[PDB]
Amino acid sequence: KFTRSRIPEKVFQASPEDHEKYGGDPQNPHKLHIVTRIKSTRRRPYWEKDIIKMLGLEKAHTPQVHKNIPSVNAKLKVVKHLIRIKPLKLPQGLPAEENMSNTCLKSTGELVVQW
Amino acid sequence: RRVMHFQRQKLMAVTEYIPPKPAIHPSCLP
Amino acid sequence: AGGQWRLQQGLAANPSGYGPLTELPDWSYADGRPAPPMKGQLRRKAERETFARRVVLLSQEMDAGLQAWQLRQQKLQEEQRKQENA
Amino acid sequence: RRQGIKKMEGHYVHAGNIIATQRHFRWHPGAHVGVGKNKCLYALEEGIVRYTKEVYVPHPRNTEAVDLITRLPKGAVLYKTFVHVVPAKPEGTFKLVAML
Amino acid sequence: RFIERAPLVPKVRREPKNLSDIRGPSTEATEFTEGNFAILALGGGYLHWGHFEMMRLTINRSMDPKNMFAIWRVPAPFKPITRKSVGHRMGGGKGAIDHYVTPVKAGRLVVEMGGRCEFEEVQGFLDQVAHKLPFAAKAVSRGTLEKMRKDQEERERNNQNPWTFERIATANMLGIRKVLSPYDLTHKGKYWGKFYMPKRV
RNA sequence: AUCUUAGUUCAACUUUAAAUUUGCCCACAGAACCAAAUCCCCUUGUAAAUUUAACUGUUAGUCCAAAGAGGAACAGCUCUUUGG
RNA sequence: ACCUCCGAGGCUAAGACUUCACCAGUCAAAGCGAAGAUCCAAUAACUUGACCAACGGAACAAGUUACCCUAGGGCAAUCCUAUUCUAGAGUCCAUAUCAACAAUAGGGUUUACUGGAUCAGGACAUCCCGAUGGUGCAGCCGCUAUUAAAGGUUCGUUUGUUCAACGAUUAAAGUCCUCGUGAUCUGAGUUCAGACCGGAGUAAUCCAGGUCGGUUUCUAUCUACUUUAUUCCUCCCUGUACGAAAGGACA
Ligand SMILES: [Mg+2]
Ligand SMILES: [Mg+2]
Ligand SMILES: [Mg+2]
Ligand SMILES: [Mg+2]
Ligand SMILES: [Mg+2]
Ligand SMILES: [Zn+2]
Repeated sequence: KFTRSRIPEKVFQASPEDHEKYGGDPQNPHKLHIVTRIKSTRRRPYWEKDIIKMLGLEKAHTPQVHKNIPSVNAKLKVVKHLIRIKPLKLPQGLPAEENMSNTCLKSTGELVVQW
Repeated sequence: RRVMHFQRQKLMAVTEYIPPKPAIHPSCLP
Repeated sequence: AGGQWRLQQGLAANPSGYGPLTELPDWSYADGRPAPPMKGQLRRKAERETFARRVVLLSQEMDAGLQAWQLRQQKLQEEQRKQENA
Repeated sequence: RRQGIKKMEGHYVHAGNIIATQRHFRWHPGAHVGVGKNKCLYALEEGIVRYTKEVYVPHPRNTEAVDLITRLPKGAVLYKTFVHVVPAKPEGTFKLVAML
Repeated sequence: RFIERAPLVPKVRREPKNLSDIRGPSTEATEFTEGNFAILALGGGYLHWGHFEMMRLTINRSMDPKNMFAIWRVPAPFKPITRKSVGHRMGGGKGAIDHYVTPVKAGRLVVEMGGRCEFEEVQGFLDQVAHKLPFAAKAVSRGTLEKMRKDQEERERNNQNPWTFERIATANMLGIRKVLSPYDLTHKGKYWGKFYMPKRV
């Protein structure tokens, strides 16, 4: 029959060849995921429609932020083929109570202040 | 030798074996 | 249509995304005083503001969770020393 | 027919609630888990259900089991599953009734 | 080891049409047993008694017991076939019983030839008889088998294609397992239905 | 279930109004002697779920992927199941 | 599942389970005492039974409608054929012929526990005519094989699941698709009321039987359309070549 898929953990094991291929690092991982939907929930089982409805990814591309904790990754490992995950980058730090209304997210995934 | 669903066809096409090109052609070099 | 190139150069894929075209004020008065901003700009400022507030809130919660774990490890690893006396 | 578990591990089961309905003895009764004539397992004492693996020592009064254990090598043992209910509340408390 | 059209002791219970015993990689009786030439089945098919008899008659014509011999690996036909003879429409009760049949899977040896013989007599007659069998097959020797298998391993290893069926299937990459079967996870995209594509790594 | 399968009643699903607080997803643990997965919950992402009052309407659908049983492993074949 | 294999007809009380409804059904701590439905009839009663086995059950009802009427619905296991190994034969030899099994191909098998007239369009898997190869035809004709669809492809006796047989011919009396063609015409049917014979039945009536008889009407609105030489025989050439004698050619 057709059933949920339990992905073996072996795939989610970055190698020494993958690390220098994307801008990441084993130690000191990244706080937040910026996730976008690039595929339709239609034509896919209901246990993916519901997940997408839960992560706030209902609309199309429209990026949305989530924690990088396993409780959410378990959800993103089910919808990993209908989304693009990039790591949010903060090369100027979290904004203060000033500069909340003057932020901007660039296509490279960096949140910055005053454009 | 029945036909395959189309998406299985695309999967079979994209994953098709690609052989490593030899460094030199044997005809013009041992 | 060069969305691939635009994203390869840190620009928005869609020239109507974020850029000088879409967010600078489309007009001013003749004298020089600026114009009441456009609805689209207000809505984009609001949504970016909400995005930033969510970012700071989630990051704060995760850091506070790490600190709470540190505290619990202290008060369970060290309070066992109080049973190592007398 | 529905001969299967009806309260799974880590469930709060009150007195008399059926833990498991079975045909053969798949799950043997344990602490505070009683059996009926139809081999249903029910919770004698209010608490939390757990499942464990233990050693099996049948009644000598029974015959189909007392002899098979007699056919086993040195150092052998029949392990089997059990379902217990760790009770939650205490039996009772003492309260002031009269100050005389 | 001579066989008969139907088993002398047929199964009393009318077994259903079990077809999952042919659409996979042969696991039992894959390797030689003190032989030099044999037939390897590149597909998976049912052999009736007629196929077995024709195989035996064709091999017998090039036998000299003092030099070479051939022994059969396949068992006797032991699977019922339900008649439902002509004159009926669909449905209305299970039919009668026809002669029993034997299964064979891909990468299986039907009959192994042993002895110190010449390497071209096989290309003389066993090529013909392999072309005769109801499924894809070939006449193979020890050296040729080793060559083919090691080259298959090399192709699976020295593949410059970043993606293979393993990775895309196991990880459920493009929601792909919606259009595959669980057996695909273990067949590795090489046994579509009852066939066997060898050129896929 | 029905002198019943050209229909009805009950359930399941749907709708409205109202009350309340947990509902869904879910790792670790756990479910027998004789492969896909399933069940169950702490957290987590969410905002829904249960209960009550009141009605109607639909019900034994087609195709595709998959696992089975019947007709070959076919007859574009009857049926069950997971999904679309 | 009319898929796969077999049998049966002490009382009180927290909590729960269930045959996907309900109705039924099931387990049970403690406590007290002893060790297949409803309705009906007989009943003081304590309660009680058969049928309801079509086993969610009309209290009691069968066979049949060819005289019927109304409301409605309507990529073949077993196989046929050709190409592949020649392997078996053929007075020697597989290839001059069959060519067994199998394999690769294109095609169907529904019953038991629709022709004829009229006009015909089309394919070639060619019956004739045409061109060519081999031959074991030493030669016309024969045999097979390639190519060829411009043309042609008869008349009758008996009979109508539609074929088959038979007579005379012919250069030939081809295999199929479009009953091809019934608002062009006709016949048989199979299924219209009449009647008879045979089979089944208590009877009505049935019968995938055999006979005789028996009514389908149309003024053309729209499309479309209404002026695109073959064969045979006779004779010269004669009985040369071919031919082992014998027979007997092309152009
Ligand atoms: Mg839970
Ligand atoms: Mg029930
Ligand atoms: Mg008691
Ligand atoms: Mg009834
Ligand atoms: Mg009933
Ligand atoms: Zn060269």
